[PDB]
Amino acid sequence: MREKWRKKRMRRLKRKRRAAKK
Amino acid sequence: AENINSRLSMVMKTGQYVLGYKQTLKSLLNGKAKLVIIANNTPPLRKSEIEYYAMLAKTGVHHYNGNNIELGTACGRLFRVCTLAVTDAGDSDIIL
Amino acid sequence: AKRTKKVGIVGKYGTRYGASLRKMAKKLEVAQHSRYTCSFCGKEAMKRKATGIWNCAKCHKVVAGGAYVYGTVTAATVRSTIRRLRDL
Amino acid sequence: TFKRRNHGRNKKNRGHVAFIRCTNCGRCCPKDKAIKKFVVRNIVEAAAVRDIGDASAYTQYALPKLYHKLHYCIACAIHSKVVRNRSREARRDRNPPPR
Amino acid sequence: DPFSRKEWYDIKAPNMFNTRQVGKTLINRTQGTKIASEGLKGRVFEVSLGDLNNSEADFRKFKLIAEDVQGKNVLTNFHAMSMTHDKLCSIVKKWHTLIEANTAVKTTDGYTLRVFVIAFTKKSVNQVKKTSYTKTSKIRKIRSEMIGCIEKEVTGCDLKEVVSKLIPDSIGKDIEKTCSKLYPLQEVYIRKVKIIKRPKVDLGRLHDLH
Amino acid sequence: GRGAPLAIIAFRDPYKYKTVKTTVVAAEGMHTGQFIHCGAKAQIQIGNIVPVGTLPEGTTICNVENKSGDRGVIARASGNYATVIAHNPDTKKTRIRLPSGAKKVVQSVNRAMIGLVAGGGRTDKPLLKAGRSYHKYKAKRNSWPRVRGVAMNPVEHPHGGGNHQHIGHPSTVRRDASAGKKVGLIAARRTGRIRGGK
Amino acid sequence: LGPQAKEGELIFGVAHIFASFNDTFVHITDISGRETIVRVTGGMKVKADRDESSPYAAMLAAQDVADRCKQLGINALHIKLRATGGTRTKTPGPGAQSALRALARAGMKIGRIEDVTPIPSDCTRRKGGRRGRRL
RNA sequence: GACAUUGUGAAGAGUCAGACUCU
RNA sequence: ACCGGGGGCAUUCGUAUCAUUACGCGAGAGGUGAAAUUCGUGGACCGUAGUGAGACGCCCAACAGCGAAAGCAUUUGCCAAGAAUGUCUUCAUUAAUCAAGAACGAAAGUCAGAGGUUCGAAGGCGAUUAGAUACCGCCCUAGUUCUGACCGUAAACGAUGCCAUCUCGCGAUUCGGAGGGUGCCCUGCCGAGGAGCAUCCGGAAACGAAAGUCUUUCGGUUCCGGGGGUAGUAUGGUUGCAAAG
Repeated sequence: MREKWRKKRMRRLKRKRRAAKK
Repeated sequence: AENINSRLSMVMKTGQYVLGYKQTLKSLLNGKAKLVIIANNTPPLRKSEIEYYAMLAKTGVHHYNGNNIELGTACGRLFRVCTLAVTDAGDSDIIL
Repeated sequence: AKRTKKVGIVGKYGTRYGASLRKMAKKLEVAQHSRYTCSFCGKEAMKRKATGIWNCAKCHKVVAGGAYVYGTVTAATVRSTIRRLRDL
Repeated sequence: TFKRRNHGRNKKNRGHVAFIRCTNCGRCCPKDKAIKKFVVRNIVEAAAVRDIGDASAYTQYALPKLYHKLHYCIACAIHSKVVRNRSREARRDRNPPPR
Repeated sequence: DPFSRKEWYDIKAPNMFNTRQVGKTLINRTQGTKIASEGLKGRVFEVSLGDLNNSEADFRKFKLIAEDVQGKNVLTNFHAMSMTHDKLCSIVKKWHTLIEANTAVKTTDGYTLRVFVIAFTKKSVNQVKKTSYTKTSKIRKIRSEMIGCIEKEVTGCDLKEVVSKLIPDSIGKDIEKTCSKLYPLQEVYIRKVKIIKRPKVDLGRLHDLH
Repeated sequence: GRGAPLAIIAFRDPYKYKTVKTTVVAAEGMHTGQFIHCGAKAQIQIGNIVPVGTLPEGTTICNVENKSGDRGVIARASGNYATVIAHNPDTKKTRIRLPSGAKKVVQSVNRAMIGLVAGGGRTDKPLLKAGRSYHKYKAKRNSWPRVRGVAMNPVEHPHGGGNHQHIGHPSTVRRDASAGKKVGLIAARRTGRIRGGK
Repeated sequence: LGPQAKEGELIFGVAHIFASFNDTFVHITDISGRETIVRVTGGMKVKADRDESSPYAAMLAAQDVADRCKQLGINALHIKLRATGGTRTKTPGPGAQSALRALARAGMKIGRIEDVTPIPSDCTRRKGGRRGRRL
């Protein structure tokens, strides 16, 4: 539960980047 | 079940047979039909007619455990056989 | 040559009604326009005449089946249950 | 560092083992890993067997027993002291302790 | 006092059991449309074979269902049988294979009884091997043999005879002596018996039973 | 106008030299040239019409008779069926499960056809076009297209009118409302999306 | 009030002793079990909720029930021990032994004692999560 | 809801003194 | 009289949970470290007997078995498949590993249709706390179950690729065989597994009968690593309904 939350954070950031680029 | 398929294959390889309703009737009438194999999906009237001919000719009727597609496949043909008559068992023990 | 990559028979609808609706209709359209093996004559000649009615081109038998399929899973299960009860 | 040769379980020749719910905490633990104990005890405590016998309505009545197969997960087992931590050498000892 | 309305009745077990006196029940005295006899008809009482026949087989329990009331006597009949949880728990052992079977068998009287049988593999006399397992095919064969033996024993007789055979558990010993040809069985009991289908109550037959 | 195919079946008149033709919704699997046996002594076969008292629990039936002699009134839509839940010989009754999930008690002599109604799965293909719905209702009755009440004027609908298209009053109306007012969710026990089983 | 005793016959009720870790029931019925002579729970005898299951509460309830049974003429009790069972703990609570010993001391004869905790052939999912109760 | 259409029998309770009322 | 929780389809049974019916009881029940939210005289909780739904197959159950792995456990019926063992049966190099390519692939998740018992993300309350968007308790929605499709990822672990061969001792264990004695026992019995403790050598060590037979390096073959982050991120490509791979 330390790097898994980093993965979750990065996934949220990637989702936001996808929404912005779209 | 599994034995009848092997006996039928042996009959086809070595024996003599006629595939089809009309040839089966002719063979039954002229009395050279040792056995008559009949598919399970054959029309009921045709089934009764074949059985009556067999009873008249004193020959055995075997109700194959399959439809005409499977009977043709057992005979080794790429078409459908709904009735056949073996007239010479050849090197097989199909009659017994 | 394969004319359509994925749309298939539903290509008659062009770009209308939505991708998901067209996909949902594709399965049933293919099923209702396909040919089925007739359990009586054994030939692949069962074709839908109207919703629920299927005609065999060879033996001329008319069967009551599904709306878009020759037979339905529920009907198959009911037939199996009746056969099992008959056997035992 | 690998603490145990068996990796804390009893799983050999096996891919997956169904789990059990710990008697105390309720946590899911693999059956091989969970610590099991078979407890057979008198239905009445040793301090009241005599009272029940003297109050018995029969000349000779055999007092029944309670049989319980308890499964504990590692945490609750250690907390309840069903098992204890052992020295590095004593860890390999597999014989059950004297009762 | 709310207990002033209760009348006390005596439960009467049928004649398969030596001790025909079971115990004392109670019910509100008849009032308006509520009849004590009709309220009692349908009750179930759990008794021990230790309290019925005084045999060493105390662990066996019998359920008796009240079908008729005469005076202050509630005449009961067999309703179900089950072993005791303590006996079953003591029976279950590790390193031994447990064989369980159950079958629905029909009496000549119109009852269908579901009988549940339990058995265990036995250690031989001179056995060093700790475990007492066996091949699962042998387990299947033993289960089939147990089912067939139960069928042969029960079918052909009626409720009275089956209850008489259950009282000493003759079926258990017959199993332990016959099915042992494959793997010597130990501690075979008729774990339970329940009534699936029963005929309409026959008061004449119940009276003969009482 | 009907999604289930009809079966024309010919029977022999027992009392005169004549044949009688019957029209009934076909059960799936029924075919031309088949023999259908109707009566108390008919066996358990698809298409047979028998009293519900002779069927085992869990049997699937259609064309169930609500009352003995009404000639089949229940489970007649395509792909629908009822199930035989339970029997009671003492009262000579049977409990059955209807397509809507309701449970209903009928006399054991009520007749039903063994099997389910043919043409099932009809309402899985979308009617992608409005013309499809037009043709659908052209063969049934005048019930289409459907105009929203909020789109009307207050003279024709309780929901009509307003500078915004809004109902203005609760859509749930009581059972005993008058003829011109009973519009919306009539005697609704609840509203909103169903979360859970119901 | 009560049945007729044939000069020393043991009149038997059945005492269901449901001893959970939160409360204890001692509940007396007839052999059929469909009629209740008397029942008392630890919560009826103690005030604080923390000690509804205490041995003191169990023994007080047992004494009251024994008094009532002796009043009504019941002199023997078939015991039916019970825990929460089901998916919960199978071990009887701390009030079971106190209630049993209290009845024995009050003077009721003790018949057959049996444990009737409900045991499943297999269960629905237990209460806590897959990580259990973390406290 | 009441009255009339509305008839023929049982069981329980309550009123009375064989009737009424109810369920 | 093969062996096996290997797979699939039907089917039988089991208590338990919940709901509910009938009867009795009489004021608490539930829950906690303590409480409260909550349920309860409309008579709950508790008893005895039923009824209905869905889920799950306790105990037996193991350093036991099967499967390529993921995984697999109530009875019975049917279908196809398979290991080891036995073989003085047959073919005769047909083999090992494998870019690209393909099947399967826990749980969660997505789509559609049935089911909705239990539990239960999210949500809402009662607690605890300085706060408590948590741990604890109560009520629960998606989900958890089945059918038909998607995704293709797990500490998918033995953190050890596969094939062949050599190097030690002991006694146990599953299956089959051989020889004796009476299902069990015996044969320092033979193979095939799955392990354990006496262990050459190896290793930074922990430790490993392989992680040994390697500066005395060299049996065949596939994949992968090159100080720590940036970062499995940006961009491009591709698959996917989406999540994302």
